[PDB]
Amino acid sequence: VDKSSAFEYNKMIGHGINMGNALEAPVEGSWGVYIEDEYFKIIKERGFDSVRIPIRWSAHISEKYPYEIDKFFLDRVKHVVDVALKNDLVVIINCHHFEELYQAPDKYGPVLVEIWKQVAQAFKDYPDKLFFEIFNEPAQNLTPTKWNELYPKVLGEIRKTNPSRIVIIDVPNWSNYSYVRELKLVDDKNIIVSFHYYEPFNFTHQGAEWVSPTLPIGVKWEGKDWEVEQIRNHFKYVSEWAKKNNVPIFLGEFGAYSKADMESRVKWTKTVRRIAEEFGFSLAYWEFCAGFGLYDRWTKTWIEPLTTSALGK
Repeated sequence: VDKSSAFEYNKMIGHGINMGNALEAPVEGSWGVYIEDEYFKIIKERGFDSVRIPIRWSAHISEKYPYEIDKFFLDRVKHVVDVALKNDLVVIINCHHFEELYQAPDKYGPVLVEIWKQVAQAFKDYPDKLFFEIFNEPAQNLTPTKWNELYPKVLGEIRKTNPSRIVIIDVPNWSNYSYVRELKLVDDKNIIVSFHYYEPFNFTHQGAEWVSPTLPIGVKWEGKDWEVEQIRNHFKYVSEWAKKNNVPIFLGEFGAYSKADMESRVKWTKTVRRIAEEFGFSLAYWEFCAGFGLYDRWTKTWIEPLTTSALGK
């Protein structure tokens, strides 16, 4: 029973949840969400194993080299992580929503390296229950190629201070399932690869005003043999590649937006969980409250059976 370390750490992610629309906003709360300590207890009591925390480090750094992080902000992230670990959740912190890196990777890649030099340094003595994730959803000008060039440089820096901490490596092109074969891996034993699933996109993002063009509402997802096979076909592809490259998978985001009808969301969400499970992917639902939310902040109650769809109990 010599098992791969990466793979055992990936099992610890289990069924997770994203803490969305909070620290990846310009300023925390400016989008409608502010992380409250109680959130993590609430998440733990419902049965989730882990929480994934989007953080826009790039909005809280110095204009001049080496791009030091505003201490208040780093103190704030340290608080939030402490509170999540206090509640026995495995905790993933990333870099998220670095607009400039998407536009000019050659220039801003070195800012991400720096950012992570400081984050790896501050978190170096944290228990192994805290995982890092270099960057969320490379895309646009941060091509598969540049990502394959950038992420190892950041990895190298993190590894100076955190020699074995799990680092999660996102698939490029928005982490879409089909870009898995474009990711070039490194000889590191403590890495996990992550994709995000939102197909059919015209279903999961119906009515999303932030998509251009914005998509029509009233699009169903009905659990039909042909519908389940689309997803199974997608995942089996990710699984075959992960197996040949000896790497574990974390489905870092999946969710359907609240403008889709509830029945389809409950069905779609359940199916993705189930298929993610069958292929031994860990998973994390997007997101806790807000527009794809499982948890209703007004009533202080989970939304059901959707939450069961996402969690499986």
